[PDB]
Amino acid sequence: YQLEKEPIVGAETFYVDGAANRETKLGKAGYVTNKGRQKVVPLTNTTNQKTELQAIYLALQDSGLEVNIVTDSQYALGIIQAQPDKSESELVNQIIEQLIKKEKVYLAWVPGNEQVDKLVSA
Amino acid sequence: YQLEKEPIVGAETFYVDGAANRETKLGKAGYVTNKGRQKVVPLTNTTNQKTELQAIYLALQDSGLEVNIVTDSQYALGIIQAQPDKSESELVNQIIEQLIKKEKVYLAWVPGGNEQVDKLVSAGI
Repeated sequence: YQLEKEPIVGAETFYVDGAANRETKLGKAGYVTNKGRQKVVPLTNTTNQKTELQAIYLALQDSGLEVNIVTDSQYALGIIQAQPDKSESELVNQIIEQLIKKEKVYLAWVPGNEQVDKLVSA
Repeated sequence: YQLEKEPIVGAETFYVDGAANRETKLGKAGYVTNKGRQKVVPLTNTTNQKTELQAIYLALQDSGLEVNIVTDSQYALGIIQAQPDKSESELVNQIIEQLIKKEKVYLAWVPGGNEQVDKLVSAGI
């Protein structure tokens, strides 16, 4: 897989996000696209970091051969930009699988996303 | 397929809904379930009825061998209660395939969570 170097114009954009409870250990992973498409999946005994991976997997599954995805997660960006072969992470190997089956994917990090944010922090 | 007659204990209840712009033929379909799972899909060239039948389908697809669905569509209630074999609509045929796959499914009609879901399908129509 290759990552695009600039946005795909016309492709649907997913503002993926994810949150978890330190104490309850529960979370939400979801998204929101510029087409008004949406999704929230409550998670059990997870971590922020995994919710954010969860986020990015959701959007990879729901999307279309050419996609643009927007996280605020540095942790997920690094993994993906490294382009692993395989990982000991199951969730990761999954994403990895999803990226290989796409024609064009563009991912971007960012500090809209507040939309998905209110959403995930239930 | 056979419809249960009471809400199934232990199964997640899906509050399904759909809505379309009568002029633009723009619509949304989706659900909100008691476990906080949600979904909204943007639809093209559709009616209030196709939107509603789509909401059900989505629910059927995202749930598991046992499901409680609660709709406000009498339209969808009656096709589904009829226990059709086959129908002239693709959509419907897909719904059926799902119903058949399910272990247990209770479908109810209402005219709470159903409001959360309204607002969501309703935003942009």
